[PDB]
Amino acid sequence: DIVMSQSPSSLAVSAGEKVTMSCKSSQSLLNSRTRKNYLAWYQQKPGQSPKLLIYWASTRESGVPDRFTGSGSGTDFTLTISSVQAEDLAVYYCKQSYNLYTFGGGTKLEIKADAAPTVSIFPPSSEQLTSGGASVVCFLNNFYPKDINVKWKIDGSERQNGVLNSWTDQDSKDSTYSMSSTLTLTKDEYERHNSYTCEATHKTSTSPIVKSFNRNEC
Amino acid sequence: QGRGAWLLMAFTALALELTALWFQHVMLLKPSVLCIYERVALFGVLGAALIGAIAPKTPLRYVAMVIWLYSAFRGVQLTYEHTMLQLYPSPFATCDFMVLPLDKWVPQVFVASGDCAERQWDFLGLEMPQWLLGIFIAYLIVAVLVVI
Amino acid sequence: EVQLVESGGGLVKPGGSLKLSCAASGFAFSSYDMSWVRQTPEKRLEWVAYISSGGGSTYYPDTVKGRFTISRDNAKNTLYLQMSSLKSEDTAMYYCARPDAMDYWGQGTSVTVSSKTTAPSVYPLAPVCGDTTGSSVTLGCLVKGYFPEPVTLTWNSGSLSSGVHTFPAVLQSDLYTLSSSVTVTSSTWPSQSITCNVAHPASSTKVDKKIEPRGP
Ligand SMILES: COC1=C(OC)C(=O)C(CC=C(C)C)=C(C)C1=O
Repeated sequence: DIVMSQSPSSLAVSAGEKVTMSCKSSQSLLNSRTRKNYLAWYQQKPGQSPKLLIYWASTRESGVPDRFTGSGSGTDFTLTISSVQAEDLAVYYCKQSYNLYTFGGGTKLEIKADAAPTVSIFPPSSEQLTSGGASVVCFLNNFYPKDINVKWKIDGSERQNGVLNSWTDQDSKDSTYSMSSTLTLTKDEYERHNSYTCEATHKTSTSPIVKSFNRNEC
Repeated sequence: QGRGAWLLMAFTALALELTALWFQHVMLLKPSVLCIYERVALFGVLGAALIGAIAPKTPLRYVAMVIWLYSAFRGVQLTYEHTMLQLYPSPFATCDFMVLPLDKWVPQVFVASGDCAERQWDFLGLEMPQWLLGIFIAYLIVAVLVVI
Repeated sequence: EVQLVESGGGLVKPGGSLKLSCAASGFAFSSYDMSWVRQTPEKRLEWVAYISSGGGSTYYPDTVKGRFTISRDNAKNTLYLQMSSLKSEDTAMYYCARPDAMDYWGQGTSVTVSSKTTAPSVYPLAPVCGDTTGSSVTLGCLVKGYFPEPVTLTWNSGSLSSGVHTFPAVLQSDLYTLSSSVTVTSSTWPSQSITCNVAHPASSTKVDKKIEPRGP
């Protein structure tokens, strides 16, 4: 078929800049009759259906801000977004519709000042326990940049086997990561100690933000 | 409304379907696409006029109406998508040919070998199917809005 | 104004079968054409089927031609994709799209192809049992030991939507496990109720968990 191939995989930019990623197709996309370049650009927000952005190659679609622009012609298309708002976190896909429908691989436009991670620890839930297991989690909301070494503490003695995380893909309104580590024990091994906590180390200052609780009551 | 107000139009449809045929064989110009399907549309229009004419009379003139209505409206929708399919060609296409004998019971006007050159210098900023679309409105908008 | 909601598909075994319907609503249905796009686990985007306005012609990539069937019924306004001989390649999210250039896209039905469904366990996460009031109280919801992806976690029937994080399920063993934070003013919690709704489609599970404080 035709092969669409975009470069680069990813772009960073500080909120309000010009970005011009590129889409190149294996086959020319021009008709003899009418300069009609039969390529579309679709933007797709994190966990959303793609949205139509530009068709034909140049022409924008109902409620596309002038800032997204489509240049290109033949085998060589380029999408250009001036004044990058925060709600422009997306992968941008090009599609050919000259002979069947093919897509590019995608270009992730992730946004670029730091902020302090906001930890909060959460004990097992009664029922989880009375159903034969015990899991302890703490969320690290609204931090930036990505890098954060979160360390669990059992009163002070620090074990690791069974501590599985996950970073949200960068927020679109506030444009900053999050995270969530889960320490997952057996029902009975949980009351081995009393005090529990977790710490960040995130580089707003490497003064490891701590948030704690202690078993007994809960 | 006699043998004239039909035999004129019955002639007027030869004054196109042969006009078209000129291209096939002189200005070769082979192609068809839906154009053969469209040739048929005017050989429907004939019937109407030629029947509204030959044995006029006052009963059969009611028949001639509907058939002078059908193959014109049919004409349009055939010339329309045919036109559309340029101002808007569809990511798929096909480029096919093929099919009472449509193909058989005539060769020189019922054969369809449009092998797709994505180009036609159909005169005056309008393609044949683009003209023919109009002329077919000029038979539909008669029939109804200038007859019944 | 114009809507599409595809649905009806979770897990299916290799060689399997299963049919999805895009419930179309809010445009001159019988006049447009319809298409069926899936998105792979790599986040890749493959076009899958295309039916013409009047069900006349259909088209398919060679990769599903034969195994897949794009019907429509403008009586009940639905589009259909009928999947057969199911390859574990077919494993993807399934969008239903509209062309004139896909201008109104659905939302997806995830479809996975593999060989063991598992209803998700849903535990509510109440904060420290200490009365220690801060200011912006965050509560959680925890979802554990399920197959397959995805789930659908909603705070208060979609009404709590502003100020919530839902972290990418992970692949310990062959069960996925996923967490959910939601911040909110201390004024708006305990007094006012806040519950976690979880929907496992690939198993039919409408587990509701109301976030309770911590009595003894
Ligand atoms: C394939 O191209 C076409 C022609 O060339 C062979 C025609 O003659 C015609 C018919 C033209 C006249 C003047 C009746 C049409 C509609 C057409 O599409």
